[PDB]
Amino acid sequence: SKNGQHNEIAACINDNLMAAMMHNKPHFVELYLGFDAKIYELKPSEEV
Amino acid sequence: VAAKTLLIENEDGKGSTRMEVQDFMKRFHMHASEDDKTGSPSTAWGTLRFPTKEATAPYLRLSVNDDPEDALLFVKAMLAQKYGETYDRPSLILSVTGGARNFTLPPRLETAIAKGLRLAAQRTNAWVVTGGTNTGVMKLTGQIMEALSKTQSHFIPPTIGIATYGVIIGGDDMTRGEPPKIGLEYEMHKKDPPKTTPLDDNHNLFLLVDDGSTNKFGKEIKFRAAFENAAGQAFAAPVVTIVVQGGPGTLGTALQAVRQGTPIVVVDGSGLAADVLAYAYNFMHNPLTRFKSYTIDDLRQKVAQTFNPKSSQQLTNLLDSALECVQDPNLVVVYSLQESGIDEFDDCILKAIFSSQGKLGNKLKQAMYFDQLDVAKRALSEASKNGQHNEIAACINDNLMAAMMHNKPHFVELYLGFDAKIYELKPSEEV
Amino acid sequence: ISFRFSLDQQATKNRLNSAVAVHGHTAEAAEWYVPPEEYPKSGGVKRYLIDASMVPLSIMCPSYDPVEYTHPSVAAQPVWADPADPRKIKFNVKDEVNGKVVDRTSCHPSGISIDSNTGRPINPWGRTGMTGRGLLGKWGVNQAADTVVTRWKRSPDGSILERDGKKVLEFVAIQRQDNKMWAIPGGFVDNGEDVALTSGREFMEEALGMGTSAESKDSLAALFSSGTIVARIYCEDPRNTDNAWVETTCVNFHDESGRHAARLKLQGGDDAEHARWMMVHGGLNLFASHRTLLQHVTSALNAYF
Amino acid sequence: ISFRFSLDQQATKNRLNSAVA
Ligand SMILES: Nc1ncnc2c1ncn2[C@@H]1O[C@H](COP(=O)(O)OP(=O)(O)OC[C@H]2O[C@@H](O)[C@H](O)[C@@H]2O)[C@@H](O)[C@H]1O
Ligand SMILES: Nc1ncnc2c1ncn2[C@@H]1O[C@H](COP(=O)(O)OP(=O)(O)OC[C@H]2O[C@@H](O)[C@H](O)[C@@H]2O)[C@@H](O)[C@H]1O
Ligand SMILES: [Mg+2]
Ligand SMILES: [Mg+2]
Ligand SMILES: [Mg+2]
Repeated sequence: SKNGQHNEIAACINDNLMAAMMHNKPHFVELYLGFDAKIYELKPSEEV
Repeated sequence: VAAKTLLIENEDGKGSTRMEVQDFMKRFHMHASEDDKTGSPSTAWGTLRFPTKEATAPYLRLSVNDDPEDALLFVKAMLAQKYGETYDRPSLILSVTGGARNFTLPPRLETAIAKGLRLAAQRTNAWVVTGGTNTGVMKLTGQIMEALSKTQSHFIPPTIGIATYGVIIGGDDMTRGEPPKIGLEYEMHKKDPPKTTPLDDNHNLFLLVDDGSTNKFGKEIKFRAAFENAAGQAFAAPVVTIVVQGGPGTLGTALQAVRQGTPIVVVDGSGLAADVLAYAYNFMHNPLTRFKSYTIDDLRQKVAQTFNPKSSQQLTNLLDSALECVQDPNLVVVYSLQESGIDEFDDCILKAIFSSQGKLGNKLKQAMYFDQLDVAKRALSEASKNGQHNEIAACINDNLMAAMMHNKPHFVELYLGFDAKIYELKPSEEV
Repeated sequence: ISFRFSLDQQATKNRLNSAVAVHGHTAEAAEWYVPPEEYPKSGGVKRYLIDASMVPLSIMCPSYDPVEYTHPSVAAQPVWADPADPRKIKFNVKDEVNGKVVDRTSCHPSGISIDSNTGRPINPWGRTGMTGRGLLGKWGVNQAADTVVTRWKRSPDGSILERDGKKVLEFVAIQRQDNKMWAIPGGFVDNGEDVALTSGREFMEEALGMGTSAESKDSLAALFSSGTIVARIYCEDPRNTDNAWVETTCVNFHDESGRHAARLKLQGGDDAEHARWMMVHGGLNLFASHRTLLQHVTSALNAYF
Repeated sequence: ISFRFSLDQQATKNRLNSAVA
């Protein structure tokens, strides 16, 4: 957060949040959601 | 349904005299062209109605040579007419300045600065003076006071916007017409040709300062600083400027603020220009170990990367202005949002208030508003050791009176312990 | 962490310059001074402009045509102004005018040369594009005395502030009435007096506003009892002409303990508007050659610059 | 504070008398 690099954090925050949901880590979901992660931009791993 | 006479406050500060609106407003000038110096009468004043806002906002287009006290009386005349003679006087003037376009920030940091500003504004009933345009930190502050306005029963604290005239798309609309304009539609989405900057719809007043130019910014900076100083002397209230992000004119605004005696609070980590000002202050004053490697060369590199001056003389003037801002250590207070705690911004604002020039009792009243018992206790102990017994006894009664009105029992125990006779308390008005 | 850093700089302490490999040329600049075109307080009178590569007297420069201008205040003949006809006056030695001693000696190794046609002196430090006396009252060298009163810049805890591994100094600076730029207090030497009295008198008059506190004054005398003359140089002063130029003697009063400096009640007087304590660094914009003077005092005291 | 003061005095170290002014 201090060192800038906002594009890469926003690009990886969604999958990190997705991984947090799959692996049952609620403290980590609060962490990832507090750092500007929009809830409605999460994406599935496979293609439907 | 339009006012014909107004109550303008006398220069003695004891009462208001009733006088005609055209007689008072004759002293304000306009420039027809850049070449003109003496000018012509302004005649562009009234109220603007904005979409989705219930109340209407007054506007006055005035010149750079106009007296800021006269503008202060003008603001007092509107408030005295609308809310009666006994309207709530401000105990704090909060000036929010910074980036108009380059203000890009993470939502959590924005939420923290917004939360601290909202709490400070709601506890002290502060008059917030920002820019008059619909962009960046001014618009954000407008949104904060928009949410603030749907509370506090009757009285709503004014959000004064002072902007340079000539950049406003509705400038032709306020020029065309007769001198009184009560209900006038403002169209922010209308495609106006030689101008592209609209007014913020959440600001409660507007001062458009004109000097004769089109699409030129920064002509209102000196008048804004002078107006804050005039308001500060008249209402006996400290003025605190807050620097979040900011461009070259924010640096000039801070330079004007430090020349006129107004303290500034620079939020470090919130932007480029703030980092430059914080870096300069930390280099010149901070005794911590991590600031010993700070150099003039790295500061010069920061000024060159931030402001982009193009030439060496411009870089020298910008660097000189940045170093001139942080010359007096009392007038600059740096809050580190990304390093320190979430709830210490009001402590930084209070530190700027106590470091400014003002009476000790008013500062204790201000400390009582922010609910900082320890700061007041330390101030009282320091005041007790340094003699000055006559001024403490002269202000202890009103401070105790303010403590009774604002429900602060810890503060009444404090003030009563420091030789305050209970039977010498005096009312504010005359029976 | 502060003690570890302090011991680390306490243990750390065929000259070749390889900067030509980076840029692709040398420095090629001695930093020659050319004054600004509009003379101050003259009502818009402008000199004859010359480039910085044509100033030295060794160089020929055949197109040199300076303008002769003398200010009305100087031309009204006060007590501190020399006569308009410079004949019979002897330079480079101490000369007595009306029984009062005047220095008249320049620090330049070549000395002052006398023009045969008019008898006016010629400046050895280069051309300035303007003849006559201008705003300066005395022909030739105007000896000025500057007073640099210094103290260590200290935090509230008592620790001395440290930048770039060196201790940071702090000096008293005054804001000039004529051009509103900050400068070191000082002034021209009066008739019949020396540099010590002149330096001290200007510091009380300008920085303190004294005249126009008994024992505290005695404390100030204690402050004034330990002074070192650090430099005697030529000023890059914008009021300088070809027949009158300012040369300064710098006197440094350093307060090691900080006791004497703390008793000063700073209040601008005489030809000064405001006075304040100001940190010494390389980006300072001061009047004339005061940055060079501050460089000499920090060089002598091994302070930051 | 004592050690900082001691190191500070351990690092700090044309005579003219201007007291006549
Ligand atoms: N008050 C303004 N409102 C809108 N746009 C502005 C303003 N001032 C300048 N601009 C234009 O918008 C751009 C963004 O400005 P910044 O560089 O972000 O900030 P700065 O130019 O310093 O403007 C600061 C201005 O804002 C006010 O808080 C304050 O009064 C100061 O004058 C600038 O290039 C400028 O051309
Ligand atoms: N030889 C002289 N030349 C010009 N003015 C003089 C002279 N002697 C006395 N004066 C008078 O002194 C007045 C200004 O007081 P000073 O303190 O002597 O002037 P100041 O400009 O503060 O001193 C000269 C400053 O310039 C620098 O080159 C030098 O370092 C010094 O600080 C002037 O208005 C003028 O009337
Ligand atoms: Mg002087
Ligand atoms: Mg003088
Ligand atoms: Mg003087």
